[PDB]
Amino acid sequence: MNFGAFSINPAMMAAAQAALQSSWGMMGMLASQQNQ
Amino acid sequence: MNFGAFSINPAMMAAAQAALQSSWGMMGMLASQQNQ
Amino acid sequence: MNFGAFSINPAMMAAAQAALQSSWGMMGMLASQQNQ
Amino acid sequence: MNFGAFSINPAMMAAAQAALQSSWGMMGMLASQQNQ
Amino acid sequence: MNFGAFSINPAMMAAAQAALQSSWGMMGMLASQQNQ
Amino acid sequence: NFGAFSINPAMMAAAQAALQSSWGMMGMLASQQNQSGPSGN
Amino acid sequence: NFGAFSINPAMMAAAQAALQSSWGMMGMLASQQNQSGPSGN
Amino acid sequence: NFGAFSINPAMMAAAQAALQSSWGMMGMLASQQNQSGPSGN
Amino acid sequence: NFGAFSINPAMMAAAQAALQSSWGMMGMLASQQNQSGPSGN
Amino acid sequence: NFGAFSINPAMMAAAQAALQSSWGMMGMLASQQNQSGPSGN
Repeated sequence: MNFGAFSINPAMMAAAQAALQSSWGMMGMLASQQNQ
Repeated sequence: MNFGAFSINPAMMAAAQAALQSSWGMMGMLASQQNQ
Repeated sequence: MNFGAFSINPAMMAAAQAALQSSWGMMGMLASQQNQ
Repeated sequence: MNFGAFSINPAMMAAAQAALQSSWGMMGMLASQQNQ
Repeated sequence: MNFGAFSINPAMMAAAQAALQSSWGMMGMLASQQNQ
Repeated sequence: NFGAFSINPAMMAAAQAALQSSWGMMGMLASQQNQSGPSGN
Repeated sequence: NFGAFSINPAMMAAAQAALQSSWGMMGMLASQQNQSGPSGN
Repeated sequence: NFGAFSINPAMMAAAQAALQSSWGMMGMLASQQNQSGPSGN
Repeated sequence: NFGAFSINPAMMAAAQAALQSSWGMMGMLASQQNQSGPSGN
Repeated sequence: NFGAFSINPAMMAAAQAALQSSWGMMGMLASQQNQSGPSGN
């Protein structure tokens, strides 16, 4: 009856002369409850 | 009956001569409740 | 019957000669309740 | 019957010779209640 | 029957020789209640 | 350097009726925000 | 350098009726955000 | 350098009726975000 | 350099009825994000 | 350099009825993200 945790946690890091770029296409949940 | 936590937590970091750029396309939840 | 927490928490950081730019396309929730 | 928290909390930081610019396309909730 | 909190809290910071500029495209809620 | 769009909503009520229809956050936008990185200490 | 779109929603109620229909976050957008990296210490 | 799309939702209620229909996060977008890497210490 | 699409949802209620129908995160997008690597220390 | 698609959902309720139907994360996307490697120390 209870779902729980829905976590999307995107995080980026880089260091020490590194290079870092990105682009997200699509991201998301899609969730549902039934009871009868 | 209770959903829970819906968390999107995007975070960016970089250091020490790094480079960092980004662009998000689409992001979001899509959620629903039924009871009968 | 109770949803819970709907959290979008985007945050940006960078340090120490870093570079940081971004642009978001689309962001948002899309949520719903039914009971019958 | 009760939704909960609808939080968008965008925040920006950078330090120590960093550079930081951004532009948001679209942002927002889209939410709904039904009971019958 | 009760919604809850609808929070958009955009905040900007930067320090220590940093640079910081931005421009928002669109921002806002879009929310609704039904009961029958 | 954009295009075009057209919006004609038809909303009518009737006997013992009500419709609410809050809507609309729409258009097009363009962004010029390039930059160049800083230099050494 | 975009295209085109068309939106005609038909919403009608009737006897003992109500419709709410909150909608709309729509269009097109374009991004120029290139950069060049920093240099040494 | 995009295309085209068309959206005509038909929503009608009736006796002792309600429909809610929250919807819409839609369009097209384009991205220019190239860069060049930094140099030595 | 895209194509095309068409969306016509038909949603109708009736006696003692309700439909909710939250939907829509849709379109097309394109990405230019190439780069060149950094150099030595 | 894409194609095409068409989406017509038919959703109707009836007496003592409800349908919810949350849906939609759809389209096409293209990626330009090549790079060149760094050099020596």
